[PDB]
Parts: sequence; structure tokens; C-alpha cells
Amino acid sequence: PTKISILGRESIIADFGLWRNYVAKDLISDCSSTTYVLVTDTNIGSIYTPSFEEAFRKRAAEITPSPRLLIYNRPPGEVSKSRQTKADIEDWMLSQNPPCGRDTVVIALGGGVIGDLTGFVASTYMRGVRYVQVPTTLLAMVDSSIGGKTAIDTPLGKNLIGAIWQPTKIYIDLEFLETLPVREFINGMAEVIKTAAISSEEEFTALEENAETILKAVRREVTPGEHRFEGTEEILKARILASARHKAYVVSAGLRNLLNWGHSIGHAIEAILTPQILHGECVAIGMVKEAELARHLGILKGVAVSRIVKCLAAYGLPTSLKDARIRKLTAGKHCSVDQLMFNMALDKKIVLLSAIGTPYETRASVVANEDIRVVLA
Ligand SMILES: NC(=O)c1ccc[n+]([C@@H]2O[C@H](COP(=O)([O-])OP(=O)(O)OC[C@H]3O[C@@H](n4cnc5c(N)ncnc54)[C@H](O)[C@@H]3O)[C@@H](O)[C@H]2O)c1
Ligand SMILES: [Zn+2]
Repeated sequence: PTKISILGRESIIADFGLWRNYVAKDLISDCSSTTYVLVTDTNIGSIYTPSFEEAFRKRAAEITPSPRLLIYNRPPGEVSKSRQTKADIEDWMLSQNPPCGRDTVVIALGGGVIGDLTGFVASTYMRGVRYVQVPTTLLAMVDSSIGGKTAIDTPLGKNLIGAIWQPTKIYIDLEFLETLPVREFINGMAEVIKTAAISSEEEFTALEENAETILKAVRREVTPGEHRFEGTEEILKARILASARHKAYVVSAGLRNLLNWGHSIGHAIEAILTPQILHGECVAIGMVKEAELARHLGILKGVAVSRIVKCLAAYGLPTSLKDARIRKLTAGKHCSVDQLMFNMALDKKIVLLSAIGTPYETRASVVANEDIRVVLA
């Protein structure tokens, strides 16, 4: 079982099959409690909750008095990352027999929506209770589940109310990616490529070379019982864990600014195109625009911009606002240069790359609005 440290503790545990034969046992022995609360959505729970209920019972059977496992299922979608849902979960926890107390260990089984929501619930339940992250999406495995950043959204913005609350454990089971929708897997690759581009030209090269194999496995038709990533586990785990390790490294150390490469323009685009277009899709276009911005300022070589554009496309991500899929889903929406500048103002410090794997500076750089408007043209 591969382990990765974060903030001094060895909380990240990664491998294929953890959910089926490692987590329940580990929670009972390492996160001892009388009460375990599992929060997930109906899409994810319908697939993974049954096996775990059994793994838990078997693991708890030995302990005495045996602990309980309580399950809360939220509707899928970001609509659930709200004040009302947080309050409903808390009320439900307080309605148990007996009510969930300070020893409760909350299990966040899901993507960034469930992870953000669940972590925030854990942070304030009776002023704070332990929780673990069990990321089921690619973006969650390498980004959202690491760092302790929790929150909910309000009608005025994303993640505006929340808290920094570190999970006791982060179980990364790559088998969850076997059922993750193709579009979501691709969406998550935006963060993986971003991380390689700002830290390792060698890792970026590995991604370029593994693109066809991985995407093939993702788009593959699986037989009722076989594993989707059959003979490419080592490759997948390597590429995914490289991004999670970087995120962990950054969180454990201005350097975190680099993690926002592609997000200055990316977030501006998303503010306009969401919810039709996903975060990673917006950031992919953002990485291309920000790479072109650096080239405009003569900081990044054109050859480098081409590699970024092709690597993003090789994983199925859009590289321009003129992308066919984007326009089809955004019928009626348009990202005017002014609308994009307006959004970037509410964020100008953009992360600039001098070479793949090499940032211009160990932080975001200042850019004149004049130059930004030219790359958005
Ligand atoms: N905490 C942070 O620092 C941070 C960083 C980045 C993004 N985010 C947050 O992440 C959220 C987006 O999360 P996301 O992209 O993971 O999407 P998501 O959590 O909305 O999940 C996407 C969809 O996939 C389904 N799904 C998830 N895992 C599955 C699996 N293994 N098999 C089958 N279906 C599965 C879900 O039911 C859902 O419908 C946003 O709300 C954003 O604000 C937070
Ligand atoms: Zn992002």
C-alpha cells in the first residue's frame, strides 16, 4: 500500500482495491470510534456502499462493543454543496440513536462536491470531529481531497463559506476510476497535466507517451467482471500519484500559487460557461491561454505551447473557446473579452511558465491588462 505524507503525517494511502479490502479494517484500528458516518451521493453509493457495509460488519464483528456505520445519501450534483444540505446532514447525525458525538469519524465517499461538503460538516460538528477522504473522481484524488480546504457554495459564489480541516486519512483507490464517467475522467486530467507542466518535464513527457494507452482504457468496453485498467495499473497509478504527490508536497511546504497555473483565465472562463462546461475543461483552455500569454511576453518558447496544446488534446480536453463541443453545449453563451476581463478583476497576477516543468518565478507574475487582452483576442 503506497503511502504519501502531507503536513508531517502519512495520511495518504493509495492503491487498487483499498475500498474492497483495506479501508474498513484500517478505520477500525487506526480511527477507532463507536460511530462511523458515511456521506456520499446516490450515483456513487449505489455502486460502492454495499460492499463496504459488509466489509465494515466483518471488521467490526471482532471489536466489542461493535461500532456502527451510518449512511447518508445526498442527491448528486453541486446543488448539494449548500447550507441546507450541510444543515440536513447535521440534523440527521443529531437524530441518531444515540446522536453522533465527538468521537464520530465521518467518511467522505465521493468527488469534490461530497468531499468539500463532508469535510466542512466534520469541521463544525460539535466544533470538530475526525473525518477521512475517499476520493472517487480523478480531480478529487489529485486535487480537492488534498489540502483540507472544505466549504459549500452560496448564490453569490463558490466555496465562500467553509474551513480548513485536515482529514485523518486520504484513501486513494484507483478502482473508483473504473466507473467514473469518461467526461469526468478527462476533466480531472486537466489538473494532472497542470501539475506536470509546473514541476516536471520528465513527468509531462510520461503523460504525452501514456495518453493513447490511458484514454483507450477509459473509453474501453469492460466485461461484467474484469477491471477497466487491467494491464496498465502501474502506468495509471504512476501518473495519478505523481500529481497527488506534488499537491501534497506543495501543501506541506507562494509556491502554491503555481498550483493556480491556467486558473486565472480558466476561472474567468468558467464563471461564464458553467455549469455547461466543466472546471477542468475551462482550465485546459486557460492553460493554453496562459501559455500563449507567456509566449507573448517572450518568456515561453512556442515549441512549449504546442506541447501543452497537444497534450491537453491527447487526453480529450478542449484547447480553445472555439471548440466544437464547447460551442454546442454553450448555445447562447459567449465569452467576450470584456466579460473575461471583468471576471479576472474579481480574482493581475498570472502564473507564467518559462519551460515545461519550469516556472518563470516561484510565484505568480504581474501582467499588464494590455497583454492579457491580446491573448484573449
Ligand atoms: N477542496 C478544493 O480545494 C477543491 C479544488 C478543486 C475543485 N473543488 C470542488 O470540486 C467540485 C467538483 O468535483 P468533481 O469534479 O469531483 O465532481 P463531482 O463531485 O460533482 O462528481 C462528478 C460526477 O461523477 C459522479 N461520480 C463521482 N465519482 C464516481 C465514480 N467513481 N463512479 C461513478 N460515478 C462517480 C458523481 O455522482 C457526479 O455526478 C466543485 O464543487 C469544486 O468547487 C474543490
Ligand atoms: Zn482546478
